[PDB]
Amino acid sequence: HHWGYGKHNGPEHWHKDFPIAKGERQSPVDIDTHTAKYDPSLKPLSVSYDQATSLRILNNGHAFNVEFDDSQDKAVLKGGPLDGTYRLIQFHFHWGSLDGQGSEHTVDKKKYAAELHLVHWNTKYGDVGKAVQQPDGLAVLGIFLKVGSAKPGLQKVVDVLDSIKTKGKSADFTNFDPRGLLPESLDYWTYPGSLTTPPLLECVTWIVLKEPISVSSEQVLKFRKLNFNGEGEPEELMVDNWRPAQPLKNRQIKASFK
Ligand SMILES: NS(=O)(=O)c1ccc(C(=O)NCc2ccccc2)cc1
Ligand SMILES: [Hg+2]
Ligand SMILES: [Zn+2]
Repeated sequence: HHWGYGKHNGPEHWHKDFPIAKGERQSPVDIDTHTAKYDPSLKPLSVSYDQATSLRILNNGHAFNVEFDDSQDKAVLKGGPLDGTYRLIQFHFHWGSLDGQGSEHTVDKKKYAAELHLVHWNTKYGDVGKAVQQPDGLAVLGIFLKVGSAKPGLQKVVDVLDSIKTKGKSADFTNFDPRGLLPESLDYWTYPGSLTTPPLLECVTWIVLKEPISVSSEQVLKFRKLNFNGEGEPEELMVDNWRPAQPLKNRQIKASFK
C-alpha cells in the first residue's frame, strides 16, 4: 500500500504516486569530484548547536528520527551557500545491510556504510509546513559514515534503540548533544536538490561534508536490528532504507575547497 524500500513499493515505484520523482532537481546525486566547481565566494559554514534541545526518538517505519524543539532559534545553521537562519528540527540515518552500501549520495561512485541527515528549515517561513512550499525552504547537512573506530557521541543513540524496535514506538530522548556527530573539518560540496523520501519535494539546499565520521562495526550492527514493521506484525529488518543516485540534469555541484 504505502511506499517502502521493498521490491514492490521501493524507489522504482515511487513515481506512480509521486510524479516529482522524475523532476529536475531530485536527490541524492553522485558527487564527481573532478567536475565540482571550486567556488571561492562561498562563505564558511556556521553551525551553532550549543543551545540544542533534543526531545524524543521514534521509529516511524523507514528509519528512526531524533526530534528537537524548534520553537526558538536554539540550534541553527547559517553561512555557506545559505541566505538566512535555518533551525534544526531532526536528524536520521540511512544505512545498508552490508558495510559497502547504505549512503544515499556517493563520491566518485563510492558508497559509504551510512549517511546522517541533519534537517533544518528556513525561519523566514514561519513553520516547516510553509517552508516545504518554497525552493529554498530546507537545508540538509549530510555526513557520511564509514566503518572503523567507535564514535562516542553516537553511543547514546545506539543504547536506546531496543526500546523503539518497531514502527510507531518512541522513547523520551532529552539532553543529547548533536555536536558529538560532526567531523573535524567543515569543508563541503553543495547543490540544489530535494527530499530523498516521498513526497520528494524539491525544496532543499544540500550541504554534504567532505570528511566522513567513523563508527564501529557493533554500532552499525544495532541499526540493523530495528524493524520496519509494527508490534505483532511479521518481522522485517530495517536495512537498506536508501534511494539510488538520480541524474544531475542542469545542475552544478560547487565546492568550498580545492
Ligand atoms: N532523507 S531527507 O533528509 O531528505 C528528509 C528530510 C525530511 C523529511 C520530512 O520532513 N518528511 C515528512 C514530510 C511530510 C509531508 C511533507 C513533507 C515532508 C523527509 C526526508
Ligand atoms: Hg518547495
Ligand atoms: Zn534523510
